[PDB]
Amino acid sequence: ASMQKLINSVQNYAWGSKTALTELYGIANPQQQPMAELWMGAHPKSSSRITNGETVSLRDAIEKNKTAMLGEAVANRFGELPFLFKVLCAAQPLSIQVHPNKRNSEIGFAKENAAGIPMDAAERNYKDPNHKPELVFALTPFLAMNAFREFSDIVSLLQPVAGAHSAIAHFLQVPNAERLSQLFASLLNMQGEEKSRALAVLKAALNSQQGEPWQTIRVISEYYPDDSGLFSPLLLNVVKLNPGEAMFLFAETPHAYLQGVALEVMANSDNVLRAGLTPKYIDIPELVANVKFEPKPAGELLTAPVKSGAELDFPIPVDDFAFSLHDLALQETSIGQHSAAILFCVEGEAVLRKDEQRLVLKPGESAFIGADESPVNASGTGRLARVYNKL
Ligand SMILES: O=P(O)(O)OC[C@H]1O[C@](O)(CO)[C@@H](O)[C@@H]1O
Ligand SMILES: [Zn+2]
Repeated sequence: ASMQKLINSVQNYAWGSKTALTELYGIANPQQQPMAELWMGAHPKSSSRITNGETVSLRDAIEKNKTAMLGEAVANRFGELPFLFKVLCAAQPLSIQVHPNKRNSEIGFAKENAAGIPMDAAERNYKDPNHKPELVFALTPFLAMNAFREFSDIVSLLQPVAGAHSAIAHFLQVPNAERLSQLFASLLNMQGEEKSRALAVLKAALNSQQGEPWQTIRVISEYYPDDSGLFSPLLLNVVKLNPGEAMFLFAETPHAYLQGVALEVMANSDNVLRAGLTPKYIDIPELVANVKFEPKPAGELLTAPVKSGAELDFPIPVDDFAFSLHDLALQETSIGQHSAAILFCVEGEAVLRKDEQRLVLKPGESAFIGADESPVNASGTGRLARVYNKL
């Protein structure tokens, strides 16, 4: 068939919401498992499936017909579906992460390869010799951290906890990148009574400070009461995304998803260094070597989308994938691209038409459109999200 309704994987990671996908989309969860990620794509560990037919892996379907399904551009640039499209349901706060830049990704990938670390081992931090974009788009109000605050904001936030650690006093004395770097490494490396003393100072502050980011620290502390990452909302921008707002997650930049439901667009294979809010051991020298200690003003956090007719594009400084929202009307509009696409119903209801074939998508449902089947006409109400390739 021209248009293929997707059967998608739900990853039941423990931090997932037992209700979100069900409440929002009516996805069945009789056993009340936590449902953390809904995957739409062709990841080798869990490809989406299509039916027509028997059920086949989308990955297997693409592999047998790359140019026809991916399009020439993608078949030749990437040799596979270059994006993975997720619904994320964060019921608990997740780890602080840093994605290394292109150069350092090549090195760490090679280091781990030379060490003979299986690509799907838990020890594996680098799974791609490249850096690629990651886009998060809020479906419900979405709490997160992203990037270092302006130095003067950090100074103001650290004052109430100046006595927690000498590294904090050190930074306040000269609030610059070097000392911010030293502060970040010192906090992460706190041990024993040094650590517990610092956390005691922070906890006392939680009792005499109001509003954000103190409230976020309190929320996080319920899950990570003994984590040096509790200091992080004082260093990093805490953001509350309204539904329909999005952020691009740059290289070398600490970020964390704390609560809510979001769409995420990424590559299949990524590199992750942890920077707190984790029971895993962190290699601090490596983390610090891969972080860029420069402030990012809050006014620059959201990606500014571009509206053209019924289409709202979210421009991405990368060839690997593109992301747009399409407002549906009862009169058909053409949705076309020179690549494979995944269309996901955000809300309302979508009817997709290709000549004689019609395909209905209720919210939470998605379809794969092969490059050779573009365009399709969409009508209905609400909004359709599309991941594809602009090349
Ligand atoms: O899967 P993506 O696109 O890489 O997103 C996750 C992140 O991990 C990285 O691969 C690490 O370099 C980044 O490219 C990316 O920002
Ligand atoms: Zn990330």
